[PDB]
Amino acid sequence: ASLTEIEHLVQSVCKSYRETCQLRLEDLLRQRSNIFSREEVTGYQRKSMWEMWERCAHHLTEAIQYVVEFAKRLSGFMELCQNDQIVLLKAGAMEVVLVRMCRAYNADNRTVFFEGKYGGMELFRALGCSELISSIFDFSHSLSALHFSEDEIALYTALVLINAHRPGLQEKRKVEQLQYNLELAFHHHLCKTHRQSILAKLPPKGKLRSLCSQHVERLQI
Ligand SMILES: COc1nc2ccc([C@](O)(c3ccnc(C(F)(F)F)c3)c3cnc(C)n3C)cc2c(Cl)c1CN1CCC(C(F)(F)F)CC1
Repeated sequence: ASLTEIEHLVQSVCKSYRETCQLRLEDLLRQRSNIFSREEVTGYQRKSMWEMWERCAHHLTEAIQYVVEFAKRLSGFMELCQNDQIVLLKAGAMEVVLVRMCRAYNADNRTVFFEGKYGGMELFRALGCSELISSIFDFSHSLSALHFSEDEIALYTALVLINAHRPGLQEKRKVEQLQYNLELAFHHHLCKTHRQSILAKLPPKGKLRSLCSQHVERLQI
């Protein structure tokens, strides 16, 4: 694994994310002024849990679609066997989406972009998952404090997908080979941008899975 190869890997990863990030970001930052009025927030709270769960379920499904496209555009990922690709996506797709969401989170007023405007966590009262949604707002808040950059998100969510310790793989050493090169590109790029400091400030990652596995009680696919 040469150096210019690692620099290519970085650019190759940052372009894949730019093409599959779902929302441009400058759109997100621009609309931070577009906030839900107390009346609009009530319209969301009066919805039933089934109405809200369906809306959200449709957002995740669409989000996960962009993550698969992101994975599908990663060099090396397509070279894996089909079993590994499904194993990795089936385990990491959701975690990547949780990390991607921090971009829609505005730490100024503790609101997230949701269907055209920004709202606080009281917007999802109908789901009945007060604690779960609180935890997500904390996570997104932690990542926003770092001023996570587009390329940092692209390299990091790549390291969330390409995890050689996922159970079910059968060409493990290939995922390890790929996982290390994405760590090299991540570290290398952080050096070029004087951003080695965000490493210690990153949430572990067992918590990233903890929000899913520990707090998820899936009843719809
Ligand atoms: C705070 O809670 C949420 N906040 C969201 C923020 C943005 C988007 C959104 O889909 C989105 C916006 C920007 N970027 C992303 C991406 F990058 F993440 F893909 C997604 C979106 C919104 N409005 C539009 C037009 N869009 C596209 C969906 C969101 C959802 Cl569903 C939820 C509720 N969830 C959370 C996790 C779930 C769990 F089970 F895991 F707990 C269950 C319940």
